[PDB]
Amino acid sequence: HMSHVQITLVGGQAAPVYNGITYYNPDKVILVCSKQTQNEAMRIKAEFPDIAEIKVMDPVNIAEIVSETRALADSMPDDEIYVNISGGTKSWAFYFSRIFSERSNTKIFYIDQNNTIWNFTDQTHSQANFDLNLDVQFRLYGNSLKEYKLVSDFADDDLTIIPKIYKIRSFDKRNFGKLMNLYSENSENVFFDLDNGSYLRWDNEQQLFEINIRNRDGQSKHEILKSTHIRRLLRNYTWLELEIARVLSGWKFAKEVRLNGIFRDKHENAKNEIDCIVNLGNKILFVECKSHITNITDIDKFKNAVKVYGGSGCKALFTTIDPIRNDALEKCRDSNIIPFCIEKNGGINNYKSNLFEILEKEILNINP
Amino acid sequence: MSHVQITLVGGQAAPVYNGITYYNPDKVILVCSKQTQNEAMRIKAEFPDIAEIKVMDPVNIAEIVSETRALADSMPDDEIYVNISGGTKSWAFYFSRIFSERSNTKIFYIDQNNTIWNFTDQTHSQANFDLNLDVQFRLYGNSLKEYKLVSDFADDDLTIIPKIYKIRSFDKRNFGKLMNLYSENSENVFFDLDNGSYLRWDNEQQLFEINIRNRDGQSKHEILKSTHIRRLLRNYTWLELEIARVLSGWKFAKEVRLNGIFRDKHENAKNEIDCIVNLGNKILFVECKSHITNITDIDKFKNAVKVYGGSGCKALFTTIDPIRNDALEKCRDSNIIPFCIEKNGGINNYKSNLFEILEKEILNINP
RNA sequence: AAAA
Ligand SMILES: [Br-]
Ligand SMILES: [Br-]
Repeated sequence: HMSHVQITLVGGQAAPVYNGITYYNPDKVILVCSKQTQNEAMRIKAEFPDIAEIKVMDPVNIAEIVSETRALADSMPDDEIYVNISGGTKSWAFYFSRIFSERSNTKIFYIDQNNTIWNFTDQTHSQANFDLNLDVQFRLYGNSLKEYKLVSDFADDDLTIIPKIYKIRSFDKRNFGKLMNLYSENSENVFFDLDNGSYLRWDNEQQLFEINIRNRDGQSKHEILKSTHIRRLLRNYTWLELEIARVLSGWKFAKEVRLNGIFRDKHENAKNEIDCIVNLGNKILFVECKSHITNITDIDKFKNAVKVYGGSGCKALFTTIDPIRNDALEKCRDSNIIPFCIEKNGGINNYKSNLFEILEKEILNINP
Repeated sequence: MSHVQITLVGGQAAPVYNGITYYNPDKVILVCSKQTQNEAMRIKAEFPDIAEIKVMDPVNIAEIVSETRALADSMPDDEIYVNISGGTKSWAFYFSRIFSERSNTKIFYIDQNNTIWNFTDQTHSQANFDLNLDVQFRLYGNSLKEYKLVSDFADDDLTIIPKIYKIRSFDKRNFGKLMNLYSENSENVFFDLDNGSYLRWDNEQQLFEINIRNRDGQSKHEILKSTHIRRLLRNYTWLELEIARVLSGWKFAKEVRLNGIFRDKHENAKNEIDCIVNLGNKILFVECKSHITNITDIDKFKNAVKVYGGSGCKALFTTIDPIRNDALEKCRDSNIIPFCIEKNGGINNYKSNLFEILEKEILNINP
């Protein structure tokens, strides 16, 4: 009987190549790559080691493309051929689609960033009936997130204390920020203070944080901060990343939420920390979280991490408590990053619906 | 008959612009989506009297076929070329087929080397023009209004570079800490460390006096004097100048800019770029450091290259000191060319190795 | 997956 053979073009993005094999479940895969995309091709082959093989070809030279594409076609019996032209250069797509459409049992297809499979031959479409696995996608893009947290790694009192930390901080942001930075830099000390009287004290007996914030008018806000993992929450604004992960966890489009991930190199040296990663099923949402932006080139770091770990199909969200300055906003538009400021969108107890609305307007768009 | 060009507008404005410049058509149809409308408007601004914009869904076959067939039918007697370089594979598939139903239609594609590929005839030719840096930046939405040239420096700024490098080599950390103290409080005249190293400005003789101690009881004392030595010793400006200088002599460089700043709409800085090289058919961006301290500087650099120059640029990260394995992996992640001067022949003999590495990469198409 |  006729075999099902998929010829698929490997560009920079491994995701649509992998997704097209997963959808059609082919009997045999021909991965067409260049010298620049050969590692991507090898990572894809490693997910289907028994059926896939690799053909290397120059990405733009027409003389070679036509000659080697005819050679490939000459080597293939009359089977059911499907060509995924999603990846690879326009040059490959132009000639693969034409040469293989000379056979009556050939379908040319394309899978978009929403996991809609478009059959270009029959002018039909259908939807992929599978969800992305985050660990598979990172591996396909060369990496593994071996370190991270779930919202369920945190107790419920870690979640309920979040509005209180936020309120205390708003009594005087600069003093809160300075104390938090001193705590995060020497978290093994027990007492941190400013000259104006602000302080943060750790009480190991009561498993408790006693904090005092001074404002510019000389008033004090003196409160306690007690939760199962409060020592972790106050390190580097982990509580803020937790808050975003918790609320996205309840979002109708989220299938899985991971928090405080670290991507390492082949020698276990850290390459990037990621605040929050949401599995949307047909794409990944990355999230960077800050109290406020100080170094606006953090926006550049963030966008590059997103492209490196998840590829060009991902969405990128940058959340802050504080209003974002115009230079940071323009950089967000430059990089196609969704900016979100909590205090300007309802505050800590009433931002959820605005955030969901902004994401849902973008979730189905195809990234240029 | 008119020469109409229909061109697909993806995220990259350069192939669209370059395709129009090459053929010089009487009429341009910029086919874009709602996601690439800004790109289309910026290309139209360069051809405002001949180009119009048509908005299309990027992937919906039924809409694309209907609206592409209507567009085609709306120009019965015209010679039409179609640039399928930009835009989705969906557009490329149906635009190429629907329009090649006419004998006065050529489908073409321009690659990142500015080679024009005529897909209909299976022929190629090379663009007869060179990149302009300011048009390209404008197309991608920015302006480099601030930058220097190598010629803005003096001859004795160029000859003192190896002396500086060699002084640093005597003890890199001690040199580094004096340089940091200087770069922060430039106006002070004496900087010193507990171990005896010092940097001193002599206002009468208009020179620096520097003394670097090592870890074996010895010291290197020298004079540093050039036209702009005070600027050169700030934030390793001398290193950027050195790379800018050598790239100025490279046969593939058409034009070299250093210390550029891209700013937002209120003149606040978005990125500083150490060195920008016009190669005629693409741009090379350069980042210079004595040594990498925060390896996520590689991420920042790469995104700036994409934002300002596009996906067809080359990116070079040069250091003095060895680039460690974690930094090298990140450069691989980001398709950045790493280059360590010390490991490639030192400050006087690295040119050949550096030109060799760039020349292998220069003709490759970036994925 | 929208000069790959
Ligand atoms: Br804890
Ligand atoms: Br095509």
